[PDB]
Amino acid sequence: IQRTPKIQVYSRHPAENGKSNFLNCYVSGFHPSDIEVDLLKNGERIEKVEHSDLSFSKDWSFYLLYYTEFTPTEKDEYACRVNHVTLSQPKIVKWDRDM
Amino acid sequence: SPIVPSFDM
Amino acid sequence: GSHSMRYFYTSVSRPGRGEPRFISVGYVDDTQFVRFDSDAASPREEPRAPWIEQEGPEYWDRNTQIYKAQAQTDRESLRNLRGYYNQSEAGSHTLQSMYGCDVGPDGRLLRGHDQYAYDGKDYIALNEDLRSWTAADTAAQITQRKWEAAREAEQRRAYLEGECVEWLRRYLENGKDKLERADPPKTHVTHHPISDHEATLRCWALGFYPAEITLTWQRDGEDQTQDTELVETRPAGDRTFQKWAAVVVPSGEEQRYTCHVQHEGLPKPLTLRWEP
Repeated sequence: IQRTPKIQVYSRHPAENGKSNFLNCYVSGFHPSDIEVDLLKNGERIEKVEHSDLSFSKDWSFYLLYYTEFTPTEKDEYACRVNHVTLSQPKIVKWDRDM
Repeated sequence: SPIVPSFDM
Repeated sequence: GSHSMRYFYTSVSRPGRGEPRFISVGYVDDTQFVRFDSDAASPREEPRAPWIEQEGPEYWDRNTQIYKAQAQTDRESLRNLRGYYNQSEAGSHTLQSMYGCDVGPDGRLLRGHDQYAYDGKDYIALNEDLRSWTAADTAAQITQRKWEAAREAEQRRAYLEGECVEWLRRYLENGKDKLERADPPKTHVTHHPISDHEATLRCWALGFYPAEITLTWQRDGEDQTQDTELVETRPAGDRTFQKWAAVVVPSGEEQRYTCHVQHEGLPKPLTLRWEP
C-alpha cells in the first residue's frame, strides 16, 4: 500500500559561487500524500520555502517540488530533510552541485 | 475545464 | 502526436479532524494550469499558467462549484469504500481520480481516460471503449454495478469526446507560445575521479520541455543500460526539466563511452563524450 519517497536535491541553474539561484528538493514516488520537507542551510531550517501543488504520476504515487532562492558559496552546506510515515527517522540528503 | 461530478462510488 | 488534458484529484479522509481534504490540479501536457484546495481559507479554482488568467468569472465560478460538489461526492465515496472493505472509522484513507483526453495532431480524440485508486492502488477504470468499466477487486464490483445502473459511462464519455477535446483545443491556442515550443536540452558530460583507477562520467540534460527524453551511455557502441545510474526526470522549477545518466568507468576507457540524447527539441539525436 505505502511507498517511500525518492529524493533529489539540486539547483535550478548550474551552480556558481556568489551567483543567485534556486535550491530544489524534489520528492516523488511516495504514498500516502502527507510528507514533511525542509531545506537546510548548515543544518538549520530555511524559512522562506515554497512548494508545488499536490499531483501524482500514472502509478498513483505523489510528487512535490520544494524550492527557495539561494546564493551558493564555498563555506555553506545545503540539504533537504524529509519525513514520511514510511521512514523511521527523517532522511537528510545533502546538496552536491555535481548531482 | 473539469467534468461535472460523478455519482458516489 | 500530440496533446493531452488531465485532471488529478486527491481526497484524504482525516477521521476526527473534520471533512476529508480535496485537492485538484489540471494539466495540459506537462504544464499545470489550474488548482483547487478545500483546505485554503476561501477554496476556489486558481490559475497556475499565465495563459488561463484571461478566463472570465463564469469560468472560475463554474469550476469552483464543480470542485466543491466533487469534494462532497468523494466524502461519500470514502465513507462507502470504508464499508466495502470493512475498515475502521479511525484510519486515514485516500481516493484518487485521474481523467482526461489525448488528442492527435488533427485535434481529434485518440483516447479518453477515467481512472480511480483507493489507498494507492487501482480501484475502477473506464475501458478504452468509454462504455464499460474494469473493477480491480470485489469492492470495486459494487461500484461497477452502481455505475452501470446509473449510466455513468455515458456521462464520462459525453465529456471525454465533447467538452474535453474542445477545452484542450482552446487552451492549446491560448497557450501556444509555451505549449507548442521546443525547448531543447542543454547537454554536457562531467568527469569525477573516484580513485586513481575509476571515474564517473555523468551526462546532463538541462532546461528542456517537454519532459520526455532518453539519455543512454554506450561503450564502443554497446548499450550500458545495466551499468547506468539514471535519475528520474525532475522539474527545474521554471516549467523546464532536468535529467542525468552516470556510468563508473575504469581510468583510460573514458573516450570509448558516448552519451546519446533523444528529445523533440533536437533536430537529430546527440552523441556526446567527455570534452576535457
